[PDB]
Amino acid sequence: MTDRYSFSLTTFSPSGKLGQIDYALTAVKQGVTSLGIKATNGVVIATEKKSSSPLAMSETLSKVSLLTPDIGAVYSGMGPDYRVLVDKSRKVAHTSYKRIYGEYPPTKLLVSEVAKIMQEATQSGGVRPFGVSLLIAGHDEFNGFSLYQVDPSGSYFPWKATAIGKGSVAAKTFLEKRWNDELELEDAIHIALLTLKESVEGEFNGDTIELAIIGDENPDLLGYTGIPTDKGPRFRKLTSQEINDRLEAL
Amino acid sequence: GSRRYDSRTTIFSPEGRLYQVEYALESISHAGTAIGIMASDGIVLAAERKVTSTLLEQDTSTEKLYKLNDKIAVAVAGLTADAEILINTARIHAQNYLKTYNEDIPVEILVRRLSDIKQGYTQHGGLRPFGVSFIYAGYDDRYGYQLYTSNPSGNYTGWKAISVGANTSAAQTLLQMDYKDDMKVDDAIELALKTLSKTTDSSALTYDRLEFATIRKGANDGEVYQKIFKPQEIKDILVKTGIT
Amino acid sequence: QFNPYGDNGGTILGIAGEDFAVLAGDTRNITDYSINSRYEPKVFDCGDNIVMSANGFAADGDALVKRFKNSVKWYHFDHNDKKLSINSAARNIQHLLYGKRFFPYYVHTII
Amino acid sequence: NNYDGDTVTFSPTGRLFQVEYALEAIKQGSVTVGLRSNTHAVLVALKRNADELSSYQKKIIKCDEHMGLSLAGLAPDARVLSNYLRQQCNYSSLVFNRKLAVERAGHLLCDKAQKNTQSYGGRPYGVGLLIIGYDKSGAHLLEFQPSGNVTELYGTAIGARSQGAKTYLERTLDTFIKIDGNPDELIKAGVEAISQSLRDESLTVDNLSIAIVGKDTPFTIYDGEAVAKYI
Amino acid sequence: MDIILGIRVQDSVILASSKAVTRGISVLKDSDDKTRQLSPHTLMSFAGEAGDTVQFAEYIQANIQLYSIREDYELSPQAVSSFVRQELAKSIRSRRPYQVNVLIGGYDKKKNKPELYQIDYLGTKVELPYGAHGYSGFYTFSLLDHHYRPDMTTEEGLDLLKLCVQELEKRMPMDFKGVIVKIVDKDGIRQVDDF
Amino acid sequence: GYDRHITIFSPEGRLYQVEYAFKATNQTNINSLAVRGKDCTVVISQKKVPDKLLDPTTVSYIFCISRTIGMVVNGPIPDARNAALRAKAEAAEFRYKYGYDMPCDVLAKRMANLSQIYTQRAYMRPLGVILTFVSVDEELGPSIYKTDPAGYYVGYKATATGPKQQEITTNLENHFKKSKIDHINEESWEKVVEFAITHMIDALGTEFSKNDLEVGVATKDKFFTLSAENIEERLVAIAEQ
Amino acid sequence: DRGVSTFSPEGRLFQVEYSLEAIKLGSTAIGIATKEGVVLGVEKRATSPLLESDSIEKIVEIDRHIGCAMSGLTADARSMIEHARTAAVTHNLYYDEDINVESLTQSVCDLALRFGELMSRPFGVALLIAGHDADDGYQLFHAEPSGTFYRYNAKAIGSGSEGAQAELLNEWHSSLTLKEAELLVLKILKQVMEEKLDENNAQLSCITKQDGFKIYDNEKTAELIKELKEKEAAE
Amino acid sequence: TGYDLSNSVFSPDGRNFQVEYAVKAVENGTTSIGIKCNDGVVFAVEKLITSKLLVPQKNVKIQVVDRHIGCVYSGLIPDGRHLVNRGREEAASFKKLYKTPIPIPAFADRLGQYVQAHTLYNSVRPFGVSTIFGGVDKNGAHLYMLEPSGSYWGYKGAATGKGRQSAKAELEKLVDHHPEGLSAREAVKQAAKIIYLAHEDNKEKDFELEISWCSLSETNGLHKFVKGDLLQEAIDFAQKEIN
Amino acid sequence: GYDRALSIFSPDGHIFQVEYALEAVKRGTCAVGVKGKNCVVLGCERRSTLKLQDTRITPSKVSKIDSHVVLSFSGLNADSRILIEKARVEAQSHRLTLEDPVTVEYLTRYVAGVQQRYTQSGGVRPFGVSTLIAGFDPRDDEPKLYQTEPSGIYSSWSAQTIGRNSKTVREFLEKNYDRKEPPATVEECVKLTVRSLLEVVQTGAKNIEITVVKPDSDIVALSSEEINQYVTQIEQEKQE
Ligand SMILES: [Cl-]
Repeated sequence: MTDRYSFSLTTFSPSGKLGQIDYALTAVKQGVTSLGIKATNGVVIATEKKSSSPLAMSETLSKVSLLTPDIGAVYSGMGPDYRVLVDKSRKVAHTSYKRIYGEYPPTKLLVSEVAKIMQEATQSGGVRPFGVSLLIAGHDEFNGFSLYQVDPSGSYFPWKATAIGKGSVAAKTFLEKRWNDELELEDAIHIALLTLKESVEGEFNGDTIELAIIGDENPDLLGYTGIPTDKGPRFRKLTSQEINDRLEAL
Repeated sequence: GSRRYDSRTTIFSPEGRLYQVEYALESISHAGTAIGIMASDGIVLAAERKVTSTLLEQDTSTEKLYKLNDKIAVAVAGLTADAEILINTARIHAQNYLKTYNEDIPVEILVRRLSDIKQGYTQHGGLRPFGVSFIYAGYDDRYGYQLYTSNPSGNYTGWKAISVGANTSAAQTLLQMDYKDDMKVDDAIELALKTLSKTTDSSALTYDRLEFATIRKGANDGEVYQKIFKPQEIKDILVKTGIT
Repeated sequence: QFNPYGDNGGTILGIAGEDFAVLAGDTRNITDYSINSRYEPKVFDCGDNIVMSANGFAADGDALVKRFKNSVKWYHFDHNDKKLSINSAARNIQHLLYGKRFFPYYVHTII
Repeated sequence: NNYDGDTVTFSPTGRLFQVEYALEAIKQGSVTVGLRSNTHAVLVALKRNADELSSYQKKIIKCDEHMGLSLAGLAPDARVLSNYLRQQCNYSSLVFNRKLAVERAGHLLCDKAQKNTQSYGGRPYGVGLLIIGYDKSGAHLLEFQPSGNVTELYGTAIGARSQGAKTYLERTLDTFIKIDGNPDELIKAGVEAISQSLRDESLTVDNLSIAIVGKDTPFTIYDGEAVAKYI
Repeated sequence: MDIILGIRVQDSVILASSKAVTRGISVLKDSDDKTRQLSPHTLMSFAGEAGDTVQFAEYIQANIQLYSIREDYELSPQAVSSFVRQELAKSIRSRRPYQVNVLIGGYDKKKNKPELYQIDYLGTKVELPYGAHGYSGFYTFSLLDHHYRPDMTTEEGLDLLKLCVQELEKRMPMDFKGVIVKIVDKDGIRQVDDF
Repeated sequence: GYDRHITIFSPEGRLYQVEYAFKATNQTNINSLAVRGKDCTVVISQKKVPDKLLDPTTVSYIFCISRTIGMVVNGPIPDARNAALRAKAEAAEFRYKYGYDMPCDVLAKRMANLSQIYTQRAYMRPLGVILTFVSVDEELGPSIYKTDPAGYYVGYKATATGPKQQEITTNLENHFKKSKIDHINEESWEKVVEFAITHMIDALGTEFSKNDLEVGVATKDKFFTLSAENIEERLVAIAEQ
Repeated sequence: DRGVSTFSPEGRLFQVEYSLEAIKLGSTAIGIATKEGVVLGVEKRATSPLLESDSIEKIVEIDRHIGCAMSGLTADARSMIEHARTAAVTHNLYYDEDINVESLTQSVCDLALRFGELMSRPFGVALLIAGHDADDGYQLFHAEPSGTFYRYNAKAIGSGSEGAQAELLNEWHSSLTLKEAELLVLKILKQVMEEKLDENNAQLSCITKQDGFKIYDNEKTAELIKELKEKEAAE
Repeated sequence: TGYDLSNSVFSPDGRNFQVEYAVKAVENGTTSIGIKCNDGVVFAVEKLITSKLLVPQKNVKIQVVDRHIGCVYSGLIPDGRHLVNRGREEAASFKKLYKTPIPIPAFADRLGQYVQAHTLYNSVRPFGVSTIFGGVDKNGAHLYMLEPSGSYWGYKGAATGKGRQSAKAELEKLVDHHPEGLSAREAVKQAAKIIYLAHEDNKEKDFELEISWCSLSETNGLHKFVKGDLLQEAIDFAQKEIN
Repeated sequence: GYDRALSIFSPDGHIFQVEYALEAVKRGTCAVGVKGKNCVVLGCERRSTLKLQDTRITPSKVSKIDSHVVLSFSGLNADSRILIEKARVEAQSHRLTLEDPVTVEYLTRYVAGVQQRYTQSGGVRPFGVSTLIAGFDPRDDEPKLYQTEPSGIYSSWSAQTIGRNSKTVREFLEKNYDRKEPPATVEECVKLTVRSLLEVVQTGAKNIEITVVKPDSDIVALSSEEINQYVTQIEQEKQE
């Protein structure tokens, strides 16, 4: 018994390709479209909620996840792989940062830790790479707002705006025409909803769309008062009703 | 058992070559070119970003050029994720030396240890090698300014001027042509940019597809300064040499 | 606090002649001021014409004799039934005793 | 064919080929015989040399004062297994002051051999053993196969051409089982048994190996001039 | 063990170390050299627990010599002293700590300056113009506070050292059987034979 | 083609071992169904005992994981019992560590995470089972959560699993289109069990005796299975209407 | 590929059988046992004339009463010799006596099958172990990577073994003197060797009760070579 | 293909061919049965007499676990012994912690989980035995049969080996003809008959019969072997029925 | 831990991984050792497809193991660092316990033992390196030259070469080296070493390295001009 697979399952082919990483990116291509747009005073991340059955309650399945009070994540590819990555990402923000410095990590460094975890699945013994690409949006005092993409290889890139998954090629082109460096958060939400309608086929409402923002601090979502320096989470998930309000003036 | 699925990453070919090392070098030859040039009064590091998109955030970005300590930096060619694993090890190693001896680590010592780690992945453990080649640029009070390169085999060598990644064959011929020993930093800056401009697979070399850095003694008296160039500073240096 | 040692009394005596040797010992076994047994032998035939006694703390004495008897058995198994000479037995017993240098067998041994 | 790479693989008909190949090593081994009465148990073994300049490979090993075995196949594997038996017999004496029952000795060997047939990396033992002994329930003879199967018998034989002696003993069953209180006659029957497995070669003085254990007899081995009596 | 002293002057570092090895009521030896050369321009004297001292000294010597062969280069006195301090700082929280006190005298060839470091068994390092370990300091520090000048010659340093040994031979309870004196300068390490 | 033997990616980004574990799910040829009431959650499954020599009382694919949580399995019994023992242990540890009963959805996530690991780690095969967890959660109310060999999980208004699952699924969809609500608007669990059996009969097109079915019911503070006579009592009530 | 401890269909271990082929490629080693002593001789076989032949060490001391000769992948023998020496000295420490030659040989052979998936492969070298003890007198053993050892009156191993063994079958008798054995090893080595035998490319050694294990000088062997050539011409 | 070369690999059907191959080894073995009765269980097995040289009554195949459970198996005999050794360890630790002797359903799952574990990795081989076992606990009598996959159920009657179909048919008649129940002493007799009837599928070599039982009234809830007068009586009953 | 037996026997009795490691040595740059009456000289080829090199900082081909012993090699450069490091550590460890520096034979025996261990250990491949080890024993003036190879075998040589085209330079040394009269001086020994490399090298410019070891820790490396004088002198005598 015991894990006898102590050798790499991802290796270089004669042409120089890393097969399993390439094949993981192929799995991401098949995945449902998700996107992110960076505004001057915030960031928006969005995706379609592909329901597996109409008897399924799609509210119980969250594709957009809070990592820290100021950082959120969305994905394209394999859902189960994403779920465990969120668990690991939430924990590493504490163990390797909050428990040392008494504050949450800046976006770039949390992203860096998630990338490390995904790189190790590319080299360690007896494991396949993760079959997901992540989009991580967040804010921190000294860097402001930022948006990052993390690929199965472990590579990450900062973006003004981008899309991943099914119809990413068309969605990226749409975002290039609309993005400028003076966009206000509400303008970015509007463009996010427009871009997503192109890749969605069936119903397009607040129950089939999942959307969250990184914006102003929310004191009403803190849960307590009395400490002036603690002002609340910048991450907020838009409600089903809040989405439909914006779909009328579309 | 599991023998069936073992690639045997650390074996010899009948010709006495290491399959996985050779294939990793083949991977690196498709990565963006990076150039290092050593002058008498400093060192230049120049690298080409891999085909950029207009919506990429260029200023808050780092892909090619990384700081190891205040006196040493590296240019990367290969898988970035693999490189960051090695960079963090190198950063820690530098601090271990400083803690032990109360002196900044000599460049070669850091290069040797990082190269020794790479070597290990080719002899034991059954894991794939790191698909990365480094250009090391640094200063110490023994040898002064130094350029090194290491590759997946764990072999390292010293250089006056060198390139890694794509089109090294063409790049090396061009550097060999115009390099001379009494060269100054500002001349080396020009040579680095001119070489990338001629070897690039792109239509034209622009500020948004480059990372640039210098290591000079151009601080105030007998001390060394690392300058990682900002986007606007690359835009200016590209105009100053008349490439754009 | 638990004391792992005790004293079971008794005494032993060995004399050697030209073509013989004797190993004697009394048969009384005690703790404090009480008699445990009037006849409890502590001189043993260990094979290969070797007789042995380990006198002091009887639990350690019995353990040592038990281990040496076993050592003779394995000496035969490993070296083609060769007879264990008295000098070789002595050296072997040294290693048995010194092996517990930092938690000693509380006995005086004679063969 | 495609299912004989290791012990951990079953064939489509439910066979373990590595275990069967281990069984084959026994068939190439020199013949050895075992038989018993109600008072004694006897091993007889034909020893094999490399050439006329070499010694004759010893086939019989003592395990305790009351137990021992003979071997056919890979000799180093017999050394490992006999050593294990020596320890188990010994543990029983030191801890319980009890002579290990010949039946338990069989059960212990079965379970040690089995573990090597169900895990990756290992291999089956490549040797067969005939264990004789005298315990609290009288004389015994066991046959060990490296498949794990252990069997108690009145008499048997393993090795090359063992079928001749095995047939003979099957005929002689009623005679030799009642050779009680007579060692030399029980051996004579065993020496006649092993003679049914000889071809072109006959039993010489540095060729024959005999062992005996019984009611008032410790396990002892006879070689050289001590077996001249029986030729 | 017992007496080890050190004086840094203009151009050299001078180390003096007692020659006696005493166990019980017997002086077993009167010519013991309580020092090891770590590198051509670095010397270390030592005092403390029996066995521990030489074992530690030789362990450090091996490590510095290993470094020298690997890099084809000599570590600075500052670098060597920091390595030694860290080894003792590790040691103090081990199951059985090294009970050894050391002085390190070296000549930095890059700076062209003599350097003297005092390090105790806890790993407490200080750079000093003059140093001592054990009860010696209770006499020599005040003496050197009075007579020492920073610009002295090697000869002046030796006379200053004679004054210290004389005071110790007058007021110390134990017979330490004199000292072996060694000089560390630009030309390396040499021993004064007539002291 | 060793990429089909262990859980590594194929050129088209697929995991064949996971896909084949899904096909093992139907090896028993049994269909299961779960619905929610106002106060309860009912799960039913077919019970096929072909051999006359079997003790029918020991043939079951429904498991009591905790006092509050029940689980029905679609797939071979060895893997089914493996999953059940782990779930029981996990639910027990949760209560000891965190001081309250493990919710149905949290246990589902945990078992789904374990399943995910087998899809990523090579030495462990996936279990060829689909696990349906049911309870009346003290916060969320009546709950149905389902796990598969891919490591996927989600909550359901109602659900079905097995070879003829699609027929049962659409049958349930068509009812909830009509009723316009998320559950069975019924007071007693007895009638919710009756609804479940009625709609399984319609979708599968077969009649059931008392020994052809298996029923588990979750109410506030307990999950329990029904006896043959409890089901017979329920079958009689359907027939007399 | 396939497991390292795999059986062939004929009931043999692949890796053990393949290591036996490596030993057939090795240089010749011969041993002869007499009542006056045991002689060990080897072919040095230098790969080039520039190689200093006296650095070729294929005969080796284990203890004063035990010596050893090797053939095959000779680098593999170092840890076997290291184990043998430790076993011999350790036994003397534990029992204040000399260890029997057979017990030494059995200890070395215990290392042999300690390979698998312990070391990664069997040894690729065979050993001739020669010695003396009080119980069984002068002895010669052939130790293989299978874990098996045979006692021999005489034995040859290496490339010229099957031809040399057939010669040893005819020449050996139970009354050979030590001098007769020395000449016989030289004679048979000269027959199977490629290059012409002399004191530089062959080496002799012996073990006697009185003087223990001794490797002969090149001067001493040269005279035995001259004595051998003269005796063959003399009839 | 190649899906059948490694344990724990799913075929495109969703099958583990290595387990199915282990079942072939079980089908090759001798016949063994189990009969559940009024207040207990009865076990029996066929022992092929390969040669005259086999000592009668001295190669025992039925095994006891704890003091109240009996186990018999068909297939690779060593594999069965490994499973019983584990069963004994499992039963000992249960009694250690909980004081009471291990219940039969509890014991059944201990063996089941252990056998199932040997279908999870390619570094182990599945068990080459089907095991019939059972006994008496606080809730009465229980009979079980466990297969190489780890699958087990409770049984009124059970059979495995080369003559399993013959034995199954004979078991089904007893279940139909005795709805109220079979007595322990009757079940011993019937077990003998069924082994003799199942021997028709293995009739080259003649055989030796071996029976054991656990009964609340007849053996006081403990596992015992059937010997002497009760065994010969059961043999004679069987001999009368074949003629 | 990764366990795979990578070095195993083949049907014909060869260990292919060890034999393929020898091919890596054959690919490496040529290295030669020649010992005189009172010295040993180590010569090494450096390939000239690499211009723009920095020779101050680039790893030298001959390494000091201790102040009295040196090591050169042919094969994989990265592999050789691991052997050199282990050797240097053993050198200091020997001085510590024996209170005497290593003999050249002992240091060679250790390095060869390490190489052998990597031929029958699980999870590792053999070293793609053969070494020449030269020096003088403590308080001894007799020159020592040893050679090791991937299998683990080692031996002493009057003169030897390893690496690419080593068979050509071995041929040269076999007819030009007299055992009865080794190069009597330092000059004679360096010249014979340079001559032997000139059979294979190309230009005698920055392609040849020469290191001279004399008794009592007297080791020095020659510069370009010093070596170039030997090259110039040899060519003028050749035109005859
Ligand atoms: Cl989890």
